[PDB]
Amino acid sequence: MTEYKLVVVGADGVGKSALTIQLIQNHFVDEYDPTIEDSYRKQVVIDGETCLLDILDTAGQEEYSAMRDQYMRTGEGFLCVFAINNTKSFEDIHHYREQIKRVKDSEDVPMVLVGNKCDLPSRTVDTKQAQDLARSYGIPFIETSAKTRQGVDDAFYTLVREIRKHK
Amino acid sequence: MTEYKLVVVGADGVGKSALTIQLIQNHFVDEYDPTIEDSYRKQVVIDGETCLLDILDTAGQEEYSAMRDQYMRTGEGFLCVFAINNTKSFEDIHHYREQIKRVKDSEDVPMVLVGNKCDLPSRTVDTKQAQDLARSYGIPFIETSAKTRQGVDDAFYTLVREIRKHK
Ligand SMILES: Nc1nc2c(ncn2[C@@H]2O[C@H](COP(=O)(O)OP(=O)(O)CP(=O)(O)O)[C@@H](O)[C@H]2O)c(=O)[nH]1
Ligand SMILES: Nc1nc2c(ncn2[C@@H]2O[C@H](COP(=O)(O)OP(=O)(O)CP(=O)(O)O)[C@@H](O)[C@H]2O)c(=O)[nH]1
Ligand SMILES: CC1(C)C[C@@]2(C)c3ccccc3N[C@@]2(C)N1
Ligand SMILES: [Mg+2]
Ligand SMILES: [Mg+2]
Repeated sequence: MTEYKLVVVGADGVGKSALTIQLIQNHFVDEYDPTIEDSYRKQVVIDGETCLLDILDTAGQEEYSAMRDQYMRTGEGFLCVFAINNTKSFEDIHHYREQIKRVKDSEDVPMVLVGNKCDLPSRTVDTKQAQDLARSYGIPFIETSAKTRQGVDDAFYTLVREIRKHK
Repeated sequence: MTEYKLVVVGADGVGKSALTIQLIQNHFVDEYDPTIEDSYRKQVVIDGETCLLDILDTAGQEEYSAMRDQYMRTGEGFLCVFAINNTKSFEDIHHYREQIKRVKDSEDVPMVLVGNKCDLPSRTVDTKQAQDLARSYGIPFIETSAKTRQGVDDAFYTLVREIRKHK
């Protein structure tokens, strides 16, 4: 059985946990409980292949930034999440991308840029600006909502497809 | 900060995941999604001490029984869960306890016997029979409900106290 080690990264509050819990439990969490480090294992069928996804839900809190080194060395693909109503979270993306690139010593790391909270009317980040950043990295860009489940399966499945390309 | 490595074990369907999700997220999961292996890292205050709980939510499915050796070596304390309306899950307790004892090469492993689903009227295991088994092992016994939260904090906090009391 093909195993894929996925790591969900991004600023504190973008919805990493809500995206992961929506994917795993089909449940939206309204509460904000800052994560230290949670992991999940889930069997899924992607393009007719039975995949085992090992998902790491990481801390966005900068106090836990020392923990990044290990998971960036072991992770195969990275879901880089910002929130479309939080300008700073979009600005933080490039810091995550640069750290992943430095740890892996590569510009070809499987990654997907995710613009979460697309259900919210309070947009502050233009879809075009996010599409342009993903193009500069050569990676896919998908808008999601952990609340409605819009784009959630697509974001994770696209990341698995990126890891398969790389291998 | 004192870290406690807790492992939730028991037969397929007893409510290991619902207990863990209730403890951490304060809500009840009605769905039945069989676990492979999930982990959670949560900060809690127990008896005025800031504890880091590393909780392993394991597979009850006998197909994943080979995975036990690793988590039984790493785990410091074990929540041994049966469901009060499932006699087979109560009989399976002895097998989990024997396996933990053999892996750790000790008779004094921190453990708590948990009789879950105490909200259900369909009881098949008498409280006295479970109390007698827990006495024979020299471990605490608590009845819980992942639905109502009855005994949930007490089961996990008692296990932390067992790891701490064994120290
Ligand atoms: N409306 C809406 N709210 C969302 C969405 N995703 C997450 N949220 C909300 O944003 C808040 C933060 O979500 P959370 O999943 O904890 O974010 P996180 O990035 O994991 C936080 P940390 O880095 O500390 O672990 C929560 O209140 C949650 O309900 C979304 O797609 N839509
Ligand atoms: N009434 C009631 N139902 C419960 C309780 N705990 C779990 N359940 C129900 O039992 C079923 C199984 O719960 P779950 O937490 O998945 O059990 P599990 O032991 O983790 C299953 P696995 O070993 O395959 O991972 C679910 O339908 C869940 O809602 C409880 O305390 N009371
Ligand atoms: C591979 C490993 C043993 C280590 C871990 C922390 C991790 C790292 C990257 C991606 C997923 C994932 N999950 C964990 C729990 N499993
Ligand atoms: Mg989180
Ligand atoms: Mg489970």
